[PDB]
Amino acid sequence: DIVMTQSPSSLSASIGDRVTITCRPSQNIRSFLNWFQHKPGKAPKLLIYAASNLQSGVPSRFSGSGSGTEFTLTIRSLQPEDFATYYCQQSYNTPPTFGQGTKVEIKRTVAAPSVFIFPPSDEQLKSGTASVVCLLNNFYPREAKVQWKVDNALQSGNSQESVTEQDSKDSTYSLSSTLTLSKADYEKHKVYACEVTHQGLSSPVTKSFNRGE
Amino acid sequence: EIVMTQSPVTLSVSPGETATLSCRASQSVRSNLAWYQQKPGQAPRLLIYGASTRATDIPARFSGSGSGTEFTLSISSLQSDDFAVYYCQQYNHWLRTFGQGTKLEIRTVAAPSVFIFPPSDEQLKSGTASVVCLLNNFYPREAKVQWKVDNALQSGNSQESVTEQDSKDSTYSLSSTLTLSKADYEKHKVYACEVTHQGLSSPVTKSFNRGEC
Amino acid sequence: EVQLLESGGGLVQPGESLRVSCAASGFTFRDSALSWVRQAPGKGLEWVSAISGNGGATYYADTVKGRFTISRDNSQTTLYLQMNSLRADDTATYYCAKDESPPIYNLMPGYYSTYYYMDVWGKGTTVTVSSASTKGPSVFPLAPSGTAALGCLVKDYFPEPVTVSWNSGALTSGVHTFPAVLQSSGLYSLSSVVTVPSSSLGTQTYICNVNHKPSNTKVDKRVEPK
Amino acid sequence: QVQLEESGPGLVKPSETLSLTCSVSGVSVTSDIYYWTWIRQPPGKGLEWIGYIFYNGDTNYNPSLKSRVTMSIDTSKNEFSLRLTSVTAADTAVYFCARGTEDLGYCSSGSCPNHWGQGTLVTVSSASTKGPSVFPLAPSGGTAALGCLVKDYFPEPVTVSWNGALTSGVHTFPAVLQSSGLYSLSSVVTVPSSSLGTQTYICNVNHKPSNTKVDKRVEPK
Amino acid sequence: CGILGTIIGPPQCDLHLEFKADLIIERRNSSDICYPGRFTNEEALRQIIRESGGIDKESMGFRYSGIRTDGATSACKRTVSSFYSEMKWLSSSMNNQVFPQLNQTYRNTRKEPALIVWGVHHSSSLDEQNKLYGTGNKLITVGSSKYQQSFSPSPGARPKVNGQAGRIDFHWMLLDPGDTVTFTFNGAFIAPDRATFLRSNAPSGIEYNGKSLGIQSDAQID
Repeated sequence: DIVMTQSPSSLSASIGDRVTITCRPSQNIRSFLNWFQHKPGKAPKLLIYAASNLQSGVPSRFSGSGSGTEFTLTIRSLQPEDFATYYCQQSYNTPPTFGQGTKVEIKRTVAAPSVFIFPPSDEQLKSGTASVVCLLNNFYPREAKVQWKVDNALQSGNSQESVTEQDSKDSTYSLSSTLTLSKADYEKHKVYACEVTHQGLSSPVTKSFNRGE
Repeated sequence: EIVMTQSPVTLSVSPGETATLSCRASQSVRSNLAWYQQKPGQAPRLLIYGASTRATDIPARFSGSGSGTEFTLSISSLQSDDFAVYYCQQYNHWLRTFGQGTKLEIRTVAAPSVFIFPPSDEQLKSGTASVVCLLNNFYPREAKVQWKVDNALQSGNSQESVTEQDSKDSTYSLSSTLTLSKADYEKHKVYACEVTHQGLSSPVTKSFNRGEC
Repeated sequence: EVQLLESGGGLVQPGESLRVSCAASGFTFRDSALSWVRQAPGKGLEWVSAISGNGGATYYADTVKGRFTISRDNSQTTLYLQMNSLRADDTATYYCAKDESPPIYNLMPGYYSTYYYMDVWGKGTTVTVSSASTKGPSVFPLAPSGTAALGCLVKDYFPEPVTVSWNSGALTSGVHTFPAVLQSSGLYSLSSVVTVPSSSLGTQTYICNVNHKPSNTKVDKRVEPK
Repeated sequence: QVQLEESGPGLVKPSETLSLTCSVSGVSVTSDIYYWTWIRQPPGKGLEWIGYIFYNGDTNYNPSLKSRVTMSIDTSKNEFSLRLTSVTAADTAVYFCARGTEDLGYCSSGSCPNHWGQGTLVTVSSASTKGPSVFPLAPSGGTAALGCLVKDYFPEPVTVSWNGALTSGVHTFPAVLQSSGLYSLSSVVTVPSSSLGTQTYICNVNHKPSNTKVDKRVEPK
Repeated sequence: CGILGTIIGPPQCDLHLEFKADLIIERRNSSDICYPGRFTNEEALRQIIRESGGIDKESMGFRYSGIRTDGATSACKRTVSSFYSEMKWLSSSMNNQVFPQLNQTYRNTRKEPALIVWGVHHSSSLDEQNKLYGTGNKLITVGSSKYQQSFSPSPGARPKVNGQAGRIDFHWMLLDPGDTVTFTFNGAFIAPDRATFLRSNAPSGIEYNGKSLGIQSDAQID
């Protein structure tokens, strides 16, 4: 019932930079405050206990400070593996409650995506559906625009995108876009193309294939 | 002669969760205290009067409490139509005063789509140049625009405004206008809007070169 | 039904006078109190004054302590507010609000109970105080250059408001008309935009329809890719 | 010093009962000083503490959930469990089990879970389970990319390995919800182009709710 | 200095081991302990100290035969790693060597009731208990004419504070004059070296400084 207000909700910082996250409980909680780190697909990890105590295996660049109604987690020189969502947690009265979290993203140099296009497999076409996939691999920053073209007509409404979370070693993103057509419409047209616009490409890059070659 | 201060200026609460508001008041006040729900484009509507006694035929999810100085307003089950602004008044000093106002929000982080518009030839003939930067359909509301003209940061010659939260998709949009004289506009080449927002891993710049397209 | 209707208001030069009426209709027998509350777009609410019975109020805020005077005409059931010596900050949407008190107070039915809360609010009348001088807008295209955005800039008009529609109201999806901003010249500027399929630019005409009733000006502006 | 593995259905229908189990390795669930906790996080929302249980019987559940939740410890199996009745879509979440150590000098009783499991997703839905179809992403200045497409499964998640042997350079993308209401994702890996003529790559796509294992091997069209 | 720390001597409380005071001021960030642990009946114990007048210390006279008594920790640094000033940390004298069943009796000679504090050590790991105190069952029993209780370590990891997963818990008693406290333990035991005597129970023999008020204040002194 104690409300934990964490700020900011999100931040981006370069490798080597000093990062600071604040937590303000809705009442004084003395030192009964913990900090958790949650990396994509891993178990949340207690980093700091009782406001300032570093947990085993946590690098000394992480430090917790404060008491009462204002607490700070500092990461003194950000590393790519520190990409995660961080939460404060009060242990002062029941129920334990958590801050809404702070997503820490890493700023790095621009990296152009590598682009790959995959035609639908023949096995799927027997199902009456054709999925065409475009892969944008290992790029930074997150914007990449993927335009589909079928015999040079721009498509809209018949594709979906998915983006990975930032990579824990090189801090890049990857993105898949899937163009879905009925098999009947797919065989009525010939040239299938994925066109990618991104800050790392001086002009857009197109990967394409010819149906039935 | 008796100031009212509400906290915070604006809060973001997911639909369904309870949203607690604050109405701190200098000097004692208990007998009379009224809460209001002023939806945009409408007149205020009475919710609670006195302190806890709610108005006639208003939902039971609107709760009121407080005494003397600190006053609270909690909305139990939140609905998407509760995007109104809330105020609190007081007795008496023979002079009732209102509160500052608390904006209530109701989604997934969304980066703005950014568009830049050169001045029209029609406008330039009248002697002025408005360059417009549009940040469309983003969430949360916090966003920053910077204008550069031949890479020089502009100060004092722009204005911006932001829409109410969109009922249809819970996003915001923002328009910024850079205003130059005709003579000044024709003296420079590169016009750029740089946008910072939580949904963007790096700030995004949209630009044009005057006299190119 | 306890609704009241506010009439009057408009544009006035600073230093002039203006009174706003409030037709108290419905359940109100008008032995109960009434109040005025003003709000400027971009600011919060602020209580202005109150009236009770006959001449029991005499209740004015410190901002208008020497300028505003509150009248009551129970024979025609209308509440008034003579706003004299108007200044620039007096520009607001003046609301006429009902006043209710706990039944323990208000001993004599007519006189003032010094503890009131407003229950039924009115539609409100907008009063603008400037040295402005009504002016219709210029309308400029924001030209589009899977999804495209296009729009119209409605610039250099006074006073508010303007209305914008697209394709005579046939285009609604994806339209955003922004709040106007006030420029240093004292004129307003606003933008209205719409997002549309890129593929529609070439087949489909987009026209923004702008209406500024204060100057009875009406503009349709076709927005073309360039 | 302890390992904590969560298990349970993955899909529960609305109004039915959600049951989860936590397999504990490295310590005994019969120890007087540890307590066992569940926490959850709805998609895109905050962490919510559910409760704790001690071997001696002392429990405490979040008041938001107390009238629907129970926990137990199974000493024979070295497990502890969560039971949540009358579920709705609000209970779709990643559920984490955790251990803490009673430490009243620094923490309220049962309030500092410091060894967590990685969490298991539970989806509350009336839709049925569906196993994925898995399709190859075949290779086209030194480096080639290949992968496998995992299309049309429900609910989440799938896991993908390449060969647990090929691991460097792997990207498994977050799933996308298609307009059909089913999920799809891709897993990719970068490898030497000089490798395409002679070495083996098999993506392994595994989906426990549909009890599916599908192997695709990848190569030039 | 935390107040309870005056009794058992962390490096913090080094100045104030034998303090004489009419008015005692606690402070907010003060830590009663160097090596993570907590006092049983803690709030009750302080209220005794606040009104004490201050405290006088005298040695309980304990001596040891075959044990490490010089136990030191990273937690009590003090030029070099150290322990509580007023206690001895008892260890096997050879790693993994099973610890001796020992007995101690101390009797309260003085007219004022003595204050006695002792420790139970909960080792970081089941291993560390073994390394420190040997292996097998560990039992500690404390006996006084009004007091008896038995303590056993419950070894495990706990969140790392001061760099230690392990904990030490302090239990205290008041001993009437002419009363024996008997200490019996096979290990995990932190032993009092000195007894604490209140100054407002003194016989006006010039130690005596009677009746203090203990306050909690954020303000300076004047």
